[PDB]
Amino acid sequence: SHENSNSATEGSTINYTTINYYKDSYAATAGKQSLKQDPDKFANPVKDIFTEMAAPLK
Amino acid sequence: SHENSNSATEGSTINYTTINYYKDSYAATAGKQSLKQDPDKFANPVKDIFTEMAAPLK
Amino acid sequence: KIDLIRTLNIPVLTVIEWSQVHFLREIIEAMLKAYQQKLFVTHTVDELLWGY
Amino acid sequence: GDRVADMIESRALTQALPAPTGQNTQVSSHRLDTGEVPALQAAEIGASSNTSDESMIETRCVLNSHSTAETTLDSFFSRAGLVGEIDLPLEGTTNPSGYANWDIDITGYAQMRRKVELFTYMRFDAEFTFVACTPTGQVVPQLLQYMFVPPGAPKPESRESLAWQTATNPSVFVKLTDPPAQVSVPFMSPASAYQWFYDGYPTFGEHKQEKDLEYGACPNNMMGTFSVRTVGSSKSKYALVVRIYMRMKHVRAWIPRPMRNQNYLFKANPNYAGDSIKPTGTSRNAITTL
Amino acid sequence: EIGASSNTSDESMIETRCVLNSHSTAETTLDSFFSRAGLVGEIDLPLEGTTNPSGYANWDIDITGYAQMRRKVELFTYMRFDAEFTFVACTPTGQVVPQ
Amino acid sequence: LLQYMFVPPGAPKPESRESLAWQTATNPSVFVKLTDPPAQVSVPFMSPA
Amino acid sequence: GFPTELKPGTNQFLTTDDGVSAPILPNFHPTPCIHIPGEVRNLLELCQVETILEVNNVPTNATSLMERLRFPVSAQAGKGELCAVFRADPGRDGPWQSTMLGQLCGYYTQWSGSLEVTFMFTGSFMATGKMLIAYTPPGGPLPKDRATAMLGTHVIWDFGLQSSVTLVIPWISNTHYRAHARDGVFDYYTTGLVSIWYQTNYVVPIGAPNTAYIIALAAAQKNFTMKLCKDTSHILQTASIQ
Amino acid sequence: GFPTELKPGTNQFLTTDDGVSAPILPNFHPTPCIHIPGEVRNLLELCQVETILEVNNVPTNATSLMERLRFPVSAQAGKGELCAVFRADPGRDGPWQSTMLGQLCGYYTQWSGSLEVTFMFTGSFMATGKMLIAYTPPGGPLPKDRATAMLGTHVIWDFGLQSSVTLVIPWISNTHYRAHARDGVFDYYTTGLVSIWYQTNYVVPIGAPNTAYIIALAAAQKNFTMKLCKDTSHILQTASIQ
Amino acid sequence: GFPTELKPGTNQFLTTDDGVSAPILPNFHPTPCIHIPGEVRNLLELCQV
Amino acid sequence: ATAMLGTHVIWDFGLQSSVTLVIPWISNTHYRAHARDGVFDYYTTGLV
Amino acid sequence: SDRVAQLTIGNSTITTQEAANIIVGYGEWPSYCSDDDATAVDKPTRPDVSVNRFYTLDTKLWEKSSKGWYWKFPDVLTETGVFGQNAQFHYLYRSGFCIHVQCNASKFHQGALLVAILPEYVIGTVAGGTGTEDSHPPYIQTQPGADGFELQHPYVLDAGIPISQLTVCPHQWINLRTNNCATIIVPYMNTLPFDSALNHCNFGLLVVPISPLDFDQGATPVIPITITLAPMCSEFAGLRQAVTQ
Ligand SMILES: *[C@@H]1O[C@H](CO)[C@@H](O[C@@H]2O[C@H](CO)[C@@H](O[C@@H]3O[C@H](CO[C@H]4O[C@H](CO[C@H]5O[C@H](CO)[C@@H](O)[C@H](O)[C@@H]5O[C@H]5O[C@H](CO)[C@@H](O)[C@H](O)[C@@H]5O)[C@@H](O)[C@H](O[C@H]5O[C@H](CO)[C@@H](O)[C@H](O)[C@@H]5O[C@H]5O[C@H](CO)[C@@H](O)[C@H](O)[C@@H]5O)[C@@H]4O)[C@@H](O)[C@H](O[C@H]4O[C@H](CO)[C@@H](O)[C@H](O)[C@@H]4O[C@H]4O[C@H](CO)[C@@H](O)[C@H](O)[C@@H]4O[C@H]4O[C@H](CO)[C@@H](O)[C@H](O)[C@@H]4O)[C@@H]3O)[C@H](O)[C@H]2NC(C)=O)[C@H](O)[C@H]1NC(C)=O
Ligand SMILES: *[C@@H]1O[C@H](CO)[C@@H](O[C@@H]2O[C@H](CO)[C@@H](O[C@@H]3O[C@H](CO)[C@@H](O)[C@H](O[C@H]4O[C@H](CO)[C@@H](O)[C@H](O)[C@@H]4O)[C@@H]3O)[C@H](O)[C@H]2NC(C)=O)[C@H](O)[C@H]1NC(C)=O
Ligand SMILES: CCO/N=C/c1ccc(OCC[C@@H](C)CCN2CCN(c3ccnc(N)c3)C2=O)cc1
Ligand SMILES: CCO/N=C/c1ccc(OCC[C@@H](C)CCN2CCN(c3ccnc(N)c3)C2=O)cc1
Repeated sequence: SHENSNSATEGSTINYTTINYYKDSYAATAGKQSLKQDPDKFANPVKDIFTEMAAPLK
Repeated sequence: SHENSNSATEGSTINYTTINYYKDSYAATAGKQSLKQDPDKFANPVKDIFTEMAAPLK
Repeated sequence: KIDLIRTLNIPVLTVIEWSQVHFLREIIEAMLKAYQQKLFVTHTVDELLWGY
Repeated sequence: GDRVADMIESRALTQALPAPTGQNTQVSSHRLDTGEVPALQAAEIGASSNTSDESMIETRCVLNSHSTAETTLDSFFSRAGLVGEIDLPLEGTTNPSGYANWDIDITGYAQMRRKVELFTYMRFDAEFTFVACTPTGQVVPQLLQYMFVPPGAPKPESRESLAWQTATNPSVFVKLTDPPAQVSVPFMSPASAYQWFYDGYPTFGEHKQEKDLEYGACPNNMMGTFSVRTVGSSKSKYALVVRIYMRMKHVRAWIPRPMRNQNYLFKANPNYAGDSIKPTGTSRNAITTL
Repeated sequence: EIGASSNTSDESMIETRCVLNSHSTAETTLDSFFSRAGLVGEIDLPLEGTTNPSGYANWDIDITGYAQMRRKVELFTYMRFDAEFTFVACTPTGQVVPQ
Repeated sequence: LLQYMFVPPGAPKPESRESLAWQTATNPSVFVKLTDPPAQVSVPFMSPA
Repeated sequence: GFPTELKPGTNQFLTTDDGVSAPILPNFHPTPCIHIPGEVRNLLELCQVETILEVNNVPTNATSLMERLRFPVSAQAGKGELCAVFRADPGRDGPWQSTMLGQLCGYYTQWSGSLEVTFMFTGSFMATGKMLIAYTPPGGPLPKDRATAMLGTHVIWDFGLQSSVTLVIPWISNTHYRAHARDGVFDYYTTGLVSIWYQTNYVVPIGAPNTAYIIALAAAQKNFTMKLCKDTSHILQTASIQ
Repeated sequence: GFPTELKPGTNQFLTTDDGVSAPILPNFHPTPCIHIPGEVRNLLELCQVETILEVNNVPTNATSLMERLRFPVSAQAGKGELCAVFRADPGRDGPWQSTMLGQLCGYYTQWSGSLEVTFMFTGSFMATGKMLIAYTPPGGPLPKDRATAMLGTHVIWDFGLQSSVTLVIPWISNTHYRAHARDGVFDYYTTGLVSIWYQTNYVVPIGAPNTAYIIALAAAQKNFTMKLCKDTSHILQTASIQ
Repeated sequence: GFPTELKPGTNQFLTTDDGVSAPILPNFHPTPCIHIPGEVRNLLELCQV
Repeated sequence: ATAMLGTHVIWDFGLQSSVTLVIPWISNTHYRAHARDGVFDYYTTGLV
Repeated sequence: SDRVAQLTIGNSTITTQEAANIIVGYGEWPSYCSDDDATAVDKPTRPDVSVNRFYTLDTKLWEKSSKGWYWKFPDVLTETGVFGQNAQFHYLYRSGFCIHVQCNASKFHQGALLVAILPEYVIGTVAGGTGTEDSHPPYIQTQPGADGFELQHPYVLDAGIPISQLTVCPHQWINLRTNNCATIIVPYMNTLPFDSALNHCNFGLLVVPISPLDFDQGATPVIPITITLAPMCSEFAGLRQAVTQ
């Protein structure tokens, strides 16, 4: 595994399980990626995050 | 061996000897499965299991 | 073909007769019980006389 | 927060033992013994009889090394059987314009259907294989596109349609000079098992005679539509057939049931011929002869 | 009117039971939603005609020409991806020719 | 295109080209065309003795 | 050389295989990425954003297509009238085709999980009332009066300083995932009905408008999953795209 | 690239190979399984369940096909009459085609192991008698009187409170497995004959029915194995299944 | 996929090669052998009689 | 098929000749007085 | 110690003193849905007494020329008692069943029955007689209710499957020289953990006389067959208004 870092997914800490045969990383498999999701930057991107139980407009 | 658990035979303790080349477990070999059989749930599924030697209706 | 004629229902009085001679008794007695019918129906003239 | 004793007080009988070979026969001798009788069973219990060889006849020590591996479900079902045939003729009535939508129902041929109707619920992966050729048998340099249309996807309505762009559907482009296209298919049903038998109706409401067509039709079994066209704007100059073979792998089957003895007549219903109910075996003239 | 999606759950609206949800969220990632080969271009090289009659064709790479691949990738504004193109070529009747 | 199939003792012999026994629901069968190399399959020791 | 036997599946082009293919450009290092805001890791970010459900899918002409986004309430002279009713399934053709929950679900064959509907009352300040928002589970037909839709899952919604309420349609099913409910035997996978009933009235003082509009927002919960990706039902092309 | 030589067997489609093939759906996680009762791990569960052997395979018309499941006994006026006789092999066309032992053995070329036949007497309470159920090993022909079928393996069966007895046909063979016995040189693999003889009589009091019926149940023992799977002999299709 | 070059000798049927070929019957366990007298291990038993 | 809904006993005629229906103590009150016709029928015990 | 039994559940008990034995279908008792299996997110109702009762349903007379009967469960109890009220209000449903069928006769009568279960007992037709017209069975042959329905061709069980190998499924015999009743305890068998109680009928109770009834004239000619059943470990979910069908 002495390939170049050519893939368009470089920019995370963990690597992926992509098998590759050429010396270029963009020719690799798509593989399986990390199942991390962050819905709070699209669902509730408010400044001061209010909880569920309280009334939102105190 | 960094595949997903996609096969329709997940649900036992032991795995099988199935060789796989893709990242999905349902694309694997059928392999050889465990030779465990339980005939007593179809042959004699009685509540209080009577033995061979005794008369069945005491 | 518009004129509605209200009278008895002859098929459901026919199949009661079939239950009296034990010609398909428990089949017909399951029909009229779960599918409740009418002794008096109302169809058109061309239906009641030329097939319905 | 209670003072009652009714609420505070408010599991399988069989163990699967490993059995790689059939069991041995230990040495028995004669027995002249009252009280215990291994022959006289009670068949009205509804249990199969647990009388062995040794307590009926004097037997010898037989070390049974006969393997029971051929009779597992993964060795009984993992054989590719013919489950579908798709015709793409040049001129005719049935698909004259070089496309065919075959909805995936593998109960259309009576050798694969007969085996998998032994069990009620089956959960399996499958690998389909699409052996395609001219009706005379020969292979012709013709390109085909197979695509799998799930329930809800647009069915392609013509050869030069827009649904053949396969932006998200899986599709296979194979020519007939190639070996047969073989793809593996997971367990896709919403339920936990493909039930071959659904005694019930899918929809609510009153059930009249006009909508008895839904009886026995479970939506957990109908998994879509398999579509195939000859790739091109013009019409292809070859008549085609596409035979579909599937073998099942990673099989789990539940709840056995009696195997069909009358001829199959339709798909997705057990309708049988009424005047032609034939006996399940052969017959003989008298019982006291052979 | 805050502009936040509501954080009300099931449990604080109805009496619920303990459901151990083992439904995977791996089919909905971007690498499983986009890694399907969709038709993005078609190049015609006819024998006689107007459109490319002399056996060459210059197709400038714009994959917004067909509305199934274009519809999905227009959900996002900025996309960074590697691609593997595949060029399925044949006669207009469909057959393969030694060319 | 050819179909070879192996009919054990007891299986239905196919009686025509367009028969029903060619569905090979449980028999082993080989589909090879003549442009391919020769179909080669290995056969175990099958005798009862 | 090494012995190799070519098994079937050879020489095909499956459009969903995940295979290594030859690079056109040797050792090409691409442009390094910038922290661009709002990165999507998963499509279940987008199914959890509330998005305007068009309950009032009645008007169709081009000069009144903005009428679809909101449905009216008004001062009724009576007892428990039906305000609006809609199917509660994101796959069926209807109100849910405008929300992104209902159009990302157009790419997936079968979905699961509970899903939420939010109703924002856009009346005046001094106009009050109480609405009953009742989710009827499948099998139970369209309710004929307020005292039979009361039996299902329901929410009593008060008009107050917090303007909106969330009906949370729970995950009630006979099956783990359900596919898209259409007419036929695929109506086995219906989700139910959501019907909105006046519980008391819509009372106003003199000087307030006696007709107010409710905007229905809809999204999914955090136990919402989808699987078995497919192509969507609408094809957004008629001719050659020039 | 890497040197690779394509040996024969290339480009074929063997319908029994166990090979890796390409997945149509990347990272699709299926529906998780439920504990559904009665899971079959092996087909030798089903060969050990007793199942109605139709010894009386004589009547054929559709109004009397239920007559096949049971064969009569009656008060004989004599000494040792033959009640019924049948072939003792599950492969041959005859009585054994109704039992699931005899139709799962239709999928396997050759079987082995001892197998049991159970006879449930369905007469009245106060009707007694003794029957001799004799298994004659192969070679020995159909016995002509009770004193030659006595020589084989046999069971004296008394009618009592325990209603049924089990004749256990032992595994007597010259070979480890035997294939299906048919007429010809495949009759080498015959299993024998089972003949049922009155040993004393069938005595009744006045008021009891003087004709009783015996239901023959049949299964296999726990040393029953099968191998070399094949397709079954009946094809359950005549035309295109519509 | 993996790069593979097909060198000559491809697609032939040599009648003396010792190659793996596909099994027609999955997990078929044959009949276990008996001590049958007079087993030949080599043909040079028979040249010395 | 409506008396089936209450407390009931399926009694088989056998070698043990008798069965015991056990009328349980089902009441709205701790003790009940003697049920007669009128407003004293409030204390009825039921029917067998 | 096997001939005599007593089955008490709910407020209703049944005694039997000439039983055979209790068989438990597929070797396991009915149980509640674990949280590994459940997908519905509302808390189920579990009445635990008011619906776990032996409901005595109907009485079929068995003469010398009968064919056989079948009852589709649980549609025999969606018109009866608090089970029939909870199954009509609630969309989802799961339960097991303890099925007890009585048929007594004297010690001079004879004959045997095969009371057997089978899951997903779908019903075919005679296909127009000759076998060319796709006729579907009516709603009353499909789901007869508590009235039961009589088999037309019991050799093929109206489904093209032979009755000679019905004995695979959970069963036991009532032959009138030995026993008079047959208890069959059946768990909840279905793929998905809850289902609708009005559409899907999980199994059918085939009760077929194989060896026919026989008695000399002078004995009692009326030999009834009554089936009693008890939903065990039943639970419902998804409350809405009453549907009847
Ligand atoms: C018009 O015109 C028309 C024409 O005619 C008409 O019509 C009619 O009508 C009428 C009225 O309805 C009728 O009559 C009636 O009839 C009926 C019927 O009969 C029939 O049927 C039968 C049946 O059978 C069955 O069963 C048996 C046993 O029982 C068996 O064996 C069989 O097999 C069968 O079975 C089946 O079915 C079932 C059902 O349930 C089922 O389940 C199963 O599965 C199976 O399937 C029959 O049998 C009959 O037969 C007959 O005929 C023949 C010929 O071929 C012969 O062979 C025979 O033998 C017979 O005969 C006999 O019988 C009859 C009676 O039955 C007599 O009559 C004579 O004579 C001789 O003897 C038939 O087919 C019936 O039922 C009825 O009867 C009744 O009544 C009378 C008077 O009325 C009297 O006398 C009698 O006795 C009776 O009584 C009884 O019953 C009732 C009701 O049920 C009751 O309640 C009472 O109580 C009584 O009982 C008693 O006694 C007995 C003795 O008998 C005893 O056993 C007991 O125990 C008790 O003690 C009547 O008759 C007719 O039919 C018609 N027609 C024709 C031709 O048909 C009209 O009407 C006109 N119109 C005006 C207005 O008039
Ligand atoms: C035999 O007797 C029966 C009853 O004794 C009788 O049946 C009834 O006939 C009337 C008249 O035809 C039917 O009433 C009609 O029903 C239709 C369906 O809804 C309505 O649209 C009709 O409304 C019209 O009524 C006026 C004309 O009558 C118009 O002024 C008006 O604008 C409407 O157009 C009308 O009410 C009735 O439905 C039946 N009832 C049944 C149960 O069938 C039948 O007509 C008699 N036959 C003969 C030959 O006399
Ligand atoms: C390029 C893309 O290539 N794609 C190939 C491809 C192949 C197969 C495929 O889906 C296969 C589905 C089968 C495995 C199971 C079929 N089943 C389930 C039970 N069932 C029943 C149940 C009850 N009654 C009836 N009538 C039928 C039935 O028929 C999808 C895609
Ligand atoms: C022998 C050599 O084989 N060579 C093959 C080969 C294949 C592809 C290739 O380049 C592929 C480029 C695509 C990956 C991206 C195309 N893109 C980017 C965004 N974009 C947009 C954006 C905004 N408006 C419009 N209209 C279009 C667009 O169309 C080069 C070479």
